[PDB]
Formats: sequence, C-alpha cells, structure tokens
Amino acid sequence: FASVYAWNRKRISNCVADYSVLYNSASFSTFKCYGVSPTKLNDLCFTNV
Amino acid sequence: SSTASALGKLQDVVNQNAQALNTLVKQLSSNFGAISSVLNDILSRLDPP
Repeated sequence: FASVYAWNRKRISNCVADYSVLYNSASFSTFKCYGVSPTKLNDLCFTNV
Repeated sequence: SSTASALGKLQDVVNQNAQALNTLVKQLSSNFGAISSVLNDILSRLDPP
C-alpha cells in the first residue's frame, strides 16, 4: 500500500460480489459502516464503487 | 351563450379545492431532513436503531 499522501485509488463495477463471506472474516481490526447495515449488503445494486 | 367569464365563483371554488389537494399530495416527496423520502427503501437499507 502506498503512503497516506498518495493513497491508491481503484474503480470497481460489473461484478457479482458476496459481502457475507467478507463480513464474517475476523482478520480485520475494525469493520464499521455508515448509513448501510452490512447484513443487507447482499440485497442492493450499486452504479459503481 | 356568447360572452364567457360570467361564472367566476364556481370556477374559483373548484380551482381552490384542486390547488389545495394538489399541494397536499405534492408535499409527500419532501426530504424533511431524513436521508431519503421513501419509507420502503430506507427500511430496506438500515437497521432499526
């Protein structure tokens, strides 16, 4: 990963990604989300991320 | 038969009633300080707290 003043960007679209297999992973120090309940993430469609 | 605009009172009453009802139904889409102006999506995108 690059430095904070050169934080890396990437665009993501046209996928089929399941966040349940990603949410339950315990290898994360913190997984807190704003304005979106993680458990419902599987039932939404996004223009891009 | 020839000259119109003689029945102003009834037309004004009808116009006032229609205007009141139309603005009442218009007021339904206002944000009112929330994040979205629809009940179903905001219920399907968040948790109760």
